[PDB]
Amino acid sequence: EYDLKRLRNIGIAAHIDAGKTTTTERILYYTGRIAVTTCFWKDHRINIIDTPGHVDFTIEVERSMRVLDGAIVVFDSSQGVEPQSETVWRQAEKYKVPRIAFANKMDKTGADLWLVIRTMQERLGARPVVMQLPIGREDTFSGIIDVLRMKAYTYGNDLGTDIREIPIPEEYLDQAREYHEKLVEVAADFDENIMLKYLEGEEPTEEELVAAIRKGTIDLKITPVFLGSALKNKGVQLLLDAVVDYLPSPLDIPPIKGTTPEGEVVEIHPDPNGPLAALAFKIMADPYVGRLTFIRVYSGTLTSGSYVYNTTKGRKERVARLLRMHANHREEVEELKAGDLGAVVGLKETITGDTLVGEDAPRVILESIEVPEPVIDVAIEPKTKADQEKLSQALARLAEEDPTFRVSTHPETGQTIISGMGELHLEIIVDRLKREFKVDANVGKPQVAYRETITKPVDVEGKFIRQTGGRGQYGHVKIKVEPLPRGSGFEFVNAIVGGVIPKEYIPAVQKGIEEAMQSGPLIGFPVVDIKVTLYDGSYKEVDSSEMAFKIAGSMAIKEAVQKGDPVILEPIMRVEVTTPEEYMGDVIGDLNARRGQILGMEPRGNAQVIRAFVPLAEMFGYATDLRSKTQGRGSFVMFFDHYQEVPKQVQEKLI
Ligand SMILES: Nc1nc2c(ncn2[C@@H]2O[C@H](COP(=O)(O)OP(=O)(O)O)[C@@H](O)[C@H]2O)c(=O)[nH]1
Ligand SMILES: [Mg+2]
Repeated sequence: EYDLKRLRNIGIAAHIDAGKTTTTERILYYTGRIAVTTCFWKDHRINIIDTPGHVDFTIEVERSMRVLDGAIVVFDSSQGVEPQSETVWRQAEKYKVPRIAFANKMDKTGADLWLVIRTMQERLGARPVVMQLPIGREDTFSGIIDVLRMKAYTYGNDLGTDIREIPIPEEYLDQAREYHEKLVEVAADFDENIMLKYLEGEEPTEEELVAAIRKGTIDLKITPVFLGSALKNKGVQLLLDAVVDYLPSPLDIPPIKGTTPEGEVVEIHPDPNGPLAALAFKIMADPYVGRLTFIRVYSGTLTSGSYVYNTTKGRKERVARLLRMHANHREEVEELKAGDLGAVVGLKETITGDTLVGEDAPRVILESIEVPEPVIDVAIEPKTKADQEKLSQALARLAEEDPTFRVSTHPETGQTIISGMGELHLEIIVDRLKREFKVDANVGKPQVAYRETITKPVDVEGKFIRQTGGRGQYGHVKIKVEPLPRGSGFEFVNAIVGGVIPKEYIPAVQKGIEEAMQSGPLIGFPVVDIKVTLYDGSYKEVDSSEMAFKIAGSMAIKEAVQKGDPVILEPIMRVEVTTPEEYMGDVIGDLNARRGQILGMEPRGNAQVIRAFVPLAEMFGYATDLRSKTQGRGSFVMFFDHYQEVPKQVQEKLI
């Protein structure tokens, strides 16, 4: 039943509209006749892993690529590797994932196989090796020639229900012999035994070839290529074969790496008997069973009805059931062994990124712990409260699956404000808002979340003394406000000596300080990184109140941040641009005019990779500035890094 060798853990990467969904639907179908979906082909368990909706989704991508072992990259035979198709490739390259390739849509007009092969060779530097030729051109496209084995299959309809092996037609007999030769010439690069047979012109054996091509695929040197039309059902069974021949099992890729509690790195082996280590990569809210938290298992066995320690978060979780999702049904299983993926039921306080271990087995983490700061805000004016009522429920329901964002109510516009770690993040949340959770609102343009703070210690005071509301009000506080090292946040001390301020009012003061740190004086963004010591004041015996000392506190914070040489803090993003070698300096220059700070350029593949420190505020609509400077071919990722005082002229320009 469970045999690692015969496990094939895959995802499908493709341009948008290239054919990922159709190809996936079609695979499921063919493996039918008897977040992570499971099926069987020729005694192999193929766990198709769902790869992000768009490639820019950078956090999900990284995580969904160490959850898979090998990938199928799908190109539109009409257009070639369309500049975003280069970008999905760079992904696989980046995460060192063994891959095959699939020239989809060989049935449409414009479908050129050779365009794909060439563009793969030239642009991506991929080393395609042709493993089949198409019999036919457009609508004429009817057959597919396996040049490894020198056979040919023909398709008697566009339904998937008539595949007959035929000899290669003599019209394609030259071309096939030609490409078989190329294949055997390649295979010999990875098998010495095949080298001494290619000399002799002694046709080596299918075992040898397949093994050789495979070794090459898995060690990231070659990229076999197959074609077909997933829509008109041709080539999807051979593509499925390909998965089982050339794509890696968990035994084939190097073991994932994990961090002990002492910052140390451990290599983590697929030994199904050894300790347990799982990584959770998606949470979903299934109707018939509640919340499913999908995991991938690296070592040991995860047994249904058992307890696992969540090393990311400190608690234990109850593994109630274990599931496998199939195309058309679910399946309860007793265990998921090392090399496998499923869903688990139970697990109240487990979220994605988190690491599940064997309870009394070594505590290791598998990702980074730090939380991306909420660096981009968006305002939404809800409809007529009839939407707010289902908005608010949804937004708080959004945070049952996602803790990487914050919800606030703006101190002085009334609006509801979402905060995230980038724009796309928010763009997809709004997507889930007006559709999935059905909500409507006047959405605002995304903006950078700045922060204020003071650069020098001050010693101010606050007085509120009025005859409002019928009675007499009075509250007097004196504070010392001093700057706190970056990222330290807030600190309050009470140092009031002896009823100088009546104990009842100290809370009211604090509230006042708190409610007024929410709007700095430079641009009305939250004050941060300061220490507030309440050290004096006065009351008037009947006139004082809570309202009074609230405002007094508030009025002294507004003073302390005006006198303290206030400065604005901006978020500084860590940027990695992937560009073809040619645009290097023409791209570096553009980063350098964004107040960037180049940290060094090493090459990845044939492309090059620049590292920088560009501030978030010099980045809005960056992707269209890359596609203008890289002939469409470049791309970039972006992560928070640190807040930095704005430079003099940017302070002035932001006021
Ligand atoms: N002509 C043709 N069209 C295809 C083929 N495969 C997919 N499509 C088209 O692609 C569209 C859906 O694309 P999809 O599979 O979702 O690609 P994705 O955007 O990468 O997920 C459908 O409208 C299909 O008409 C094919 O083999 N031939
Ligand atoms: Mg799709």
